[PDB]
Amino acid sequence: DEEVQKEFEDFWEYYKSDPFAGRNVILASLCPQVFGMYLVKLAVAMVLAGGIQRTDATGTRVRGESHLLLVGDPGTGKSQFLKYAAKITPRSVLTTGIGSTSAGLTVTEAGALVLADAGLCCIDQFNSLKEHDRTSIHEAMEQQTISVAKAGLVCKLNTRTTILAATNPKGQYDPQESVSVNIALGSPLLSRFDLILVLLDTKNEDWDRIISSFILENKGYPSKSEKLWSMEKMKTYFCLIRNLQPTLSDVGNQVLLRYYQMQRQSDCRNAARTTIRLLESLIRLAEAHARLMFRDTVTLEDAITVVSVMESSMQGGALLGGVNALHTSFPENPGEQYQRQCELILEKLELQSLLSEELRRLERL
Amino acid sequence: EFSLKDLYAIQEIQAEENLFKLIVNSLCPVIFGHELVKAGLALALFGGSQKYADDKNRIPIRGDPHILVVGDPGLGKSQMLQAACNVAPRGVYVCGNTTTTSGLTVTAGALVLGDQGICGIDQFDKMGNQHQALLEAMEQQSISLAKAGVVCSLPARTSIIAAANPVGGHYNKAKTVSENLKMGSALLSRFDLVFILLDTPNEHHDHLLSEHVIAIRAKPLSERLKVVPGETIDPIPHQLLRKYIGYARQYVYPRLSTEAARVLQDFYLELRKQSQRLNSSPITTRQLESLIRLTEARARLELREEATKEDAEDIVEIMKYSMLGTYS
Ligand SMILES: Nc1ncnc2c1ncn2[C@@H]1O[C@H](COP(=O)(O)OP(=O)(O)O)[C@@H](O)[C@H]1O
Ligand SMILES: Nc1ncnc2c1ncn2[C@@H]1O[C@H](COP(=O)(O)OP(=O)(O)O)[C@@H](O)[C@H]1O
Ligand SMILES: [Mg+2]
Ligand SMILES: [Mg+2]
Repeated sequence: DEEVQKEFEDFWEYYKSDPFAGRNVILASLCPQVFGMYLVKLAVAMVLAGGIQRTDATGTRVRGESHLLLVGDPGTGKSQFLKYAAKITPRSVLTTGIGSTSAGLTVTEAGALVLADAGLCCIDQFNSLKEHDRTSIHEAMEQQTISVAKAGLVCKLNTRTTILAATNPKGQYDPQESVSVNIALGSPLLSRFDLILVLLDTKNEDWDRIISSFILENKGYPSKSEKLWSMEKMKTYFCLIRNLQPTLSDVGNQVLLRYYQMQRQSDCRNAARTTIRLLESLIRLAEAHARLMFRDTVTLEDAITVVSVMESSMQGGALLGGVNALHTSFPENPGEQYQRQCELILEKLELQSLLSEELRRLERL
Repeated sequence: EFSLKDLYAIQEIQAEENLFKLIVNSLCPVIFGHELVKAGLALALFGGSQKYADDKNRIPIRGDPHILVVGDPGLGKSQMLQAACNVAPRGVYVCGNTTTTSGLTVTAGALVLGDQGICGIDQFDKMGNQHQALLEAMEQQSISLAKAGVVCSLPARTSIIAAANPVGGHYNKAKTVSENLKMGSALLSRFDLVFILLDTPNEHHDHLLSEHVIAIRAKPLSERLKVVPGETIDPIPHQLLRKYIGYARQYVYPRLSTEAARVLQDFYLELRKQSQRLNSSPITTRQLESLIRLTEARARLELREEATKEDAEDIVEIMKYSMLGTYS
């Protein structure tokens, strides 16, 4: 039907002078029952966008999806995000996790991962997921296929799912003692997860009052303007942008290619988020961020936006600094923030030859 | 039976100048680097010979190797094995979490179905109870009934290839080798080669690897196999490489020559006298048989029946990558 394409084209053509206002309005409707949560509401959209699969000729093929994990103190909103993300996507199976047996996480009869082809399998309570069951998924998380020979049958099944999970920080959380110690997950497992966003509750006297007023006054959608969006519209939007095929560029790749080389050895290179499975995700996110804004050419803007999210994902040890995800709000003007971020990033990692061109582009726009 | 065009293609492939590079750099072209590790699998795919000496009683000895790969995560030690299993007359791939004792062994187990082939097993370290269930099948080259052992044996010829992760995730560099693997002296001696891989943050290697992975999505026996950029090494399709192992495994039986045996004897007598005082895995008489079994292997790849001094000089350099060359 031409009506849907015409409406989306009109919406994304009106917002031409300001390109980031459209993305802000897109993000504002995700989980509109909560207040704030900028980076968290951006990472979910980036993960839900998807990726592109690239298969080699003879036998092998690389992954083309993404994964996400959330950790935070009880009473923050993880369950709301999971339940809300379980509805927009066409096909989804919601499991309890520790309440689910081995028949679901693997093959038996089709379980859960096999039953969610081209979907998204929400998982909750990942802390004590029946350690055998929690290691019987290393093969299904990275190769997208199962490979078993139980009872002498030799059966192979396909499973292409995006796993979204959230687990409590068992033991009192500490700013130091990186998640490998607090959560006590093995290094082989805690390397396939693209983003590990840490949610922390602290001392504040303004967020408390704002949240209290929000809940007490029952004021849903404090933005009383009728822009919003219905759930059918967002379902159509996230089922329609999954057909465009973006292609890389030259003003693009070099930024990621230099960032990885500089991050490989600064002084600590963490312990598990430095391997080659970082450049395989820094591309799958940059290609996903270009399918959320109705285009098929990755440019400097998409790379510069995807660098900061990954920079903030690595809690503690980093190269710019850590900002808490909870205490963030939508900026009043995103254009100035983008112009400042580009100037800040493109200095220490030396490509000043592109800063002038990007500023010239931003000028006559 | 092979068609006439099949024989013509096999003869044409045999005529290549450097027949070892075109096979060691075409098993899996996505992975960059790891020349000796791929050469090990290339040798293991062919195999050796079976000795039926003293036919009155025989007590035959197995004629195929066993390779284990252990290293840090993220190196890529799970796609060198998929291609190896795919390029084989008969193969099978099984994980190490969904299979029990009745699965690997007969109860027709995985080993039986992998008769005259490869039964590569992933996630070897996660097994904790089935370790003591394959020591009989690997050595005796036969498996009996699993119901109280009331005879009823059936042949089981396998070439197990396994990959595993150290106990502490990343393998630190200040310990002893025995406690970073969690293996006894019985299961660490059956295997022929046990490669140990490390992940260190170099500069040139990373700069080349990142360029390779960004391009994809848009003299000692360590340099003669490497490709200097500026040439074409166009690989043989796996379809044609699968119909070459079959011809090589049933039309030629290699044997040692008098010249080659001296080098192996000297190497064995040099290893024993030195490592009988130092601390390492004890060198039994199995290594002397292993050198023979692998030197026979480097005579079925080039489609010959002999073991020249040059051929025996290659199982000396590849052997010093899990033994002395690596124990330090
Ligand atoms: N910003 C917010 N606005 C309104 N309610 C909130 C907000 N943050 C958290 N909540 C409340 O907290 C609850 C979320 O519980 P949650 O922390 O997800 O449970 P668990 O700790 O088991 O994950 C919801 O019922 C919601 O009412
Ligand atoms: N040399 C390389 N070139 C390209 N990709 C590589 C290389 N080494 C590793 N990879 C990447 O690593 C992934 C394989 O992970 P792997 O190391 O097999 O996991 P595990 O450590 O659990 O066995 C592949 O997706 C591949 O893209
Ligand atoms: Mg919950
Ligand atoms: Mg593997």
